[PDB]
Amino acid sequence: FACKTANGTAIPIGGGSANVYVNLAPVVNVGQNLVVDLSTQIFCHNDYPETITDYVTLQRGAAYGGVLSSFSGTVKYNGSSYPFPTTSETPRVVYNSRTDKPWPVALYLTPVSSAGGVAIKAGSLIAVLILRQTNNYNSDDFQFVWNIYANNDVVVPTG
Amino acid sequence: DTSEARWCSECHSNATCTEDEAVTTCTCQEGFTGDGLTCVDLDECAIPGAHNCSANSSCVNTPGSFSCVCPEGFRLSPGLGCTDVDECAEPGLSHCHALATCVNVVGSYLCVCPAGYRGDGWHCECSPGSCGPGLDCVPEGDALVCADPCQAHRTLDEYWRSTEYGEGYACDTDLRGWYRFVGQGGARMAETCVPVLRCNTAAPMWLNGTHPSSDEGIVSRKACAHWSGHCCLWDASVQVKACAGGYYVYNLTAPPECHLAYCTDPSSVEGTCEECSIDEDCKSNNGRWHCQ
Ligand SMILES: *[C@@H]1O[C@H](CO)[C@@H](O[C@@H]2O[C@H](CO)[C@@H](O[C@@H]3O[C@H](CO[C@H]4O[C@H](CO)[C@@H](O)[C@H](O)[C@@H]4O[C@@H]4O[C@H](CO)[C@@H](O)[C@H](O)[C@H]4NC(C)=O)[C@@H](O)[C@H](O[C@H]4O[C@H](CO)[C@@H](O)[C@H](O)[C@@H]4O[C@@H]4O[C@H](CO)[C@@H](O[C@@H]5O[C@H](CO)[C@H](O)[C@H](O)[C@H]5O)[C@H](O)[C@H]4NC(C)=O)[C@@H]3O)[C@H](O)[C@H]2NC(C)=O)[C@H](O)[C@H]1NC(C)=O
Ligand SMILES: *[C@@H]1O[C@H](CO)[C@@H](O[C@@H]2O[C@H](CO)[C@@H](O[C@@H]3O[C@H](CO[C@H]4O[C@H](CO[C@H]5O[C@H](CO)[C@@H](O)[C@H](O)[C@@H]5O)[C@@H](O)[C@H](O[C@H]5O[C@H](CO)[C@@H](O)[C@H](O)[C@@H]5O)[C@@H]4O)[C@@H](O)[C@H](O[C@H]4O[C@H](CO)[C@@H](O)[C@H](O)[C@@H]4O)[C@@H]3O)[C@H](O)[C@H]2NC(C)=O)[C@H](O)[C@H]1NC(C)=O
Ligand SMILES: *[C@@H]1O[C@H](CO[C@@H]2O[C@@H](C)[C@@H](O)[C@@H](O)[C@@H]2O)[C@@H](O[C@@H]2O[C@H](CO)[C@@H](O)[C@H](O)[C@H]2NC(C)=O)[C@H](O)[C@H]1NC(C)=O
Ligand SMILES: *[C@@H]1O[C@H](CO)[C@@H](O[C@@H]2O[C@H](CO)[C@@H](O)[C@H](O)[C@H]2NC(C)=O)[C@H](O)[C@H]1NC(C)=O
Repeated sequence: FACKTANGTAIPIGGGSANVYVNLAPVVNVGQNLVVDLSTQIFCHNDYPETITDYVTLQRGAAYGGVLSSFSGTVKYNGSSYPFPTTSETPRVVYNSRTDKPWPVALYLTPVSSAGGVAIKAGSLIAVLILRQTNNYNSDDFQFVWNIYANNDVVVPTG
Repeated sequence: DTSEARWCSECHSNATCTEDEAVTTCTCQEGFTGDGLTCVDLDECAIPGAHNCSANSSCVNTPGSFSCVCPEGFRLSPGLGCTDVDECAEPGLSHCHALATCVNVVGSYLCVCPAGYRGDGWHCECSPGSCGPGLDCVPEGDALVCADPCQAHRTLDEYWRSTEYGEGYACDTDLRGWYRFVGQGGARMAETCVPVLRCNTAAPMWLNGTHPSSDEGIVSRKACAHWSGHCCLWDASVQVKACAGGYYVYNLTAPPECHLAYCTDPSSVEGTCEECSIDEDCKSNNGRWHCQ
């Protein structure tokens, strides 16, 4: 098992962390979901799918930066919605192919009432995701830390 | 000045005692604060006259002196403060695991075992197939190390595994690790489909693909089993390494059932199969050592 970002950043066998740069809407109104489709940005694969069957969960999802203070929302994991920041571990995802497959995670973030201006600044950390991997073979428990940064500014108009 | 002592018995254990022509003086050393006659355990860092430690380092008291212990990777040289030094060169500053490589960093030393191993710097539990060539990860005592399978393999002399041995009942759930076949147990893994109810097992297993050239590395190969009127309905993967001396070592792994067992080919170290009867004509043919 090894993972890489759409931008090429990779984490070797053993676990680690990687930086995931995502694009965001330059303006979002109060009451409208900001959508961060992270399934297009994080890809993983099975290095030996002939025998071992690996299970992958989101152990913890937490808001950071402008999202933690000016937004609230949910995380869509494997098609099901869960609170964000997360309060429970998400179900296991089976990876059974050497072909890289998306990590099914999408953030739906709704701004809170704001005086106005730029809520999320470019270069700021907007989320941290801890990928947890288990299997049915042994006690593999590797942590893959995804540091989610905004490429652009997000204006929240007064409302 | 005020701590002239009549006898050495007046000096406390926190003070050093000097006999100068039987005149005794009690002078406590840096790291103890007092008048000399009696001193208490208190860091010299706050004496009158103060201390002279580097700002980055933290002033601490040691048994016999107060000391300036830098963050690791640096050591104090009197007069220069924290001086750059590779603590990994000194066995009194770095206590890494023998296989782990000490690397020097700002504020610590870090023991890092070489790339490929899985560990926290002290116990790098490697996985089989991650080691460099000529070596593979095997247990030694209570830890995992990369070693040459040609010297760490087990050996088997189970004559029941021969392809003509149809009588019996077996289960290879106990086979794990590196193995070798010797004697009547055959020279190498069987490379062809073996009929059902052979090799003293219900369903026989055989190697699909040929053994590699001598001193070829660890290559994954496929393996098949025969049951019912179909052969290699299920396909597995095994690894074979060639060794000096003309023998092969094999990654034997338990099967999915309890009626599967690996067959072995006859060693055939003879050009003529004189262990067969003279009335059972030996067929000396290339790749087909047999008698009929
Ligand atoms: C081990 O046990 C075997 C019993 O199953 C025994 O027979 C072997 O059986 C294999 C399973 O079908 C077979 O693999 C496939 O065979 C197809 C046809 O066989 C080709 O090769 C023969 C010589 O080996 C020739 O006589 C044939 O004429 C034929 O020749 C051409 O070969 C080309 C390249 O090999 C192909 O491009 C052509 O299609 C083929 N025909 C013509 C007219 O040109 C192959 O088509 C097949 O190709 C695979 O790869 C292609 C490219 O990626 C792909 O398009 C195919 O779909 C096919 O994909 C799948 O590949 C898997 C491995 O990557 C394979 O699984 C494993 O195959 C192993 C092969 O040794 C082994 O059997 C293992 O247990 C399998 O799990 C899939 O089977 C395969 N999918 C399909 C549908 O087949 C591929 O070569 C072996 O060739 C055949 N070997 C023979 C007959 O000698 C073995 O003898 C035995 N080995 C021992 C004892 O050492
Ligand atoms: C004897 O063989 C048997 C098999 O019949 C074996 O039993 C099990 O074998 C499987 C398969 O190896 C083990 O499962 C996986 O093993 C992985 C380690 O090796 C595999 O992956 C390698 C990936 O690259 C690594 O190694 C290279 C150097 O080779 C290095 O540069 C990389 O950075 C990285 O470290 C791959 O290279 C390797 O292939 C080499 O070795 C094989 C032989 O093993 C050889 O045939 C090849 O030609 C090549 O030389 C091999 O493919 C391990 O990483 C992996 O763990 C990850 O994946 C699983 C599954 O996705 C995840 O669950 C896990 O979290 C990790 O992400 C997995 O362990 C399995 O562990 C064996 N079972 C046991 C009990 O050992 C025996 O162990 C072998 N040895 C003995 C003594 O019997
Ligand atoms: C005695 O101290 C001087 C200067 O030390 C400064 O004052 C101390 C009270 C303490 O606060 C130190 O951290 C101060 O730096 C030593 O001369 C060097 O001075 C430079 C700049 O001031 C400093 O960067 C070096 O680390 C000092 N060298 C050391 C601390 O070894 C002088 O060497 C000290 N005498 C010794 C240690 O015998
Ligand atoms: C704080 O620690 C740093 C490094 O841990 C010290 O920097 C070193 O200083 C020595 C002496 O000048 C140099 O030889 C090294 O090359 C420096 N290393 C690095 C990484 O900068 C620094 O001196 C310490 N602070 C003080 C006040 O001594």
